[PDB]
Formats: sequence, structure tokens, C-alpha cells
Amino acid sequence: GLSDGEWQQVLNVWGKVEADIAGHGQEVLIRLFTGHPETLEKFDKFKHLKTEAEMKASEDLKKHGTVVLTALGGILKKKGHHEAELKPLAQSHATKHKIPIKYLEFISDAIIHVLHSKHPGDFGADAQGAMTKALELFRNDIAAKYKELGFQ
Ligand code: HEM
Repeated sequence: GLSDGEWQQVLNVWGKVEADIAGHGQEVLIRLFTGHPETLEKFDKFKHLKTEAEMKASEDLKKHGTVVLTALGGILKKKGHHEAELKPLAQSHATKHKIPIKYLEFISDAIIHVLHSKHPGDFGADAQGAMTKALELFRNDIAAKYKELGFQ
């Protein structure tokens, strides 16, 4: 549950992402894959990437980063009223991709890391607080759907 002022912060931060969605999406995925190499094994189309240089050179990885962040931005712009947008993603991630909730924690922290890395000194303590709360809400509502499905 976020206040109006917290949502305003989230959507202000998101404007930074929307100026370069592909660059942000690329770096989020590279941070996930390099920090948590077991996550790479869930992607049949990226498992061939052995080095970070290959990851950086991959245009398909940048494309997927755009898909991921476009979906997240659509959810965030709903300010919590995201049941219709979140349900298909929870279902596909539990039943088809088999993504444990832990990996959604990993990517949430990776988003925070990338924002500080690309905007040092311009991602303030209030903005970090509000973005963190929004990613927690996203993760918590997915977790509820995971429990319904019995997925661990
Ligand atoms: C911010 C969180 C995330 C968002 C919004 C997101 C969004 C999406 C979207 C929109 C798709 C394509 C449609 C679909 O299959 O439902 C996708 C595919 C996928 N997601 Fe996620 N995702 C997230 C996190 C993750 C994480 C943490 C993993 C794995 C560690 C992951 C693994 C996958 C895989 C394996 C695919 C299929 C890729 C393919 O082969 O083309 N996702 N995701």
C-alpha cells in the first residue's frame, strides 16, 4: 500500500527509465545474470551467453529487457490496481517459466542497483523508499497467486 505521494515518486523515477528503456532493461538483466548465474539457466535463449561481454553485445537480450520493463511500467502506472495486468504474468512465471519468487526478489534489488548506477546522486532516499515499496507490492501480489497455484 502506497500513498499518493509515494506513487508520485515512483512515477517520477520511472520517467528516468522511459528515457532509455532498452539501456535500463539491458543493465537490469546483466546485473541479474552476473549476480545470480542460476537465473540464466531459466532462459533457453540466453544460456549460451558465457561472458558479460557477450551479454552486452546481445541485441536479443536488450530486446527482452525492453519487453520486461515495458510490462513492469504498465503495472506501475496502475498504482496498485493491477490485478488484470499481473495475473497473466504470475501464471506464466509459475506454470511455464517456473520462476521461484526468490528470483523476483533478485530482480527487484537489481532494479534498485541499476538506478543508483545510472543516476548516482539523483536517486534520493525518498525515491528509493517508494520504488522499493512498489516492487514489494508487485512481488507480494505475485506471491499470492503463486500460493493459490501451489508453486514453490
Ligand atoms: C520485473 C519482473 C519481471 C517482469 C515484469 C517480467 C515480464 C516478462 C514478460 C512480459 C515476458 C513475456 C511474456 C510471458 O512469457 O509472460 C517474460 C518472459 C520470461 N520471463 Fe519474465 N519478467 C520478470 C522477471 C523474470 C525473472 C526474475 C525471470 C527469471 C529469472 C524471468 C524469466 C522469464 C522467462 C524465462 C521468460 C521467457 C523468455 C523467452 O524464452 O522468450 N522473468 N517476462
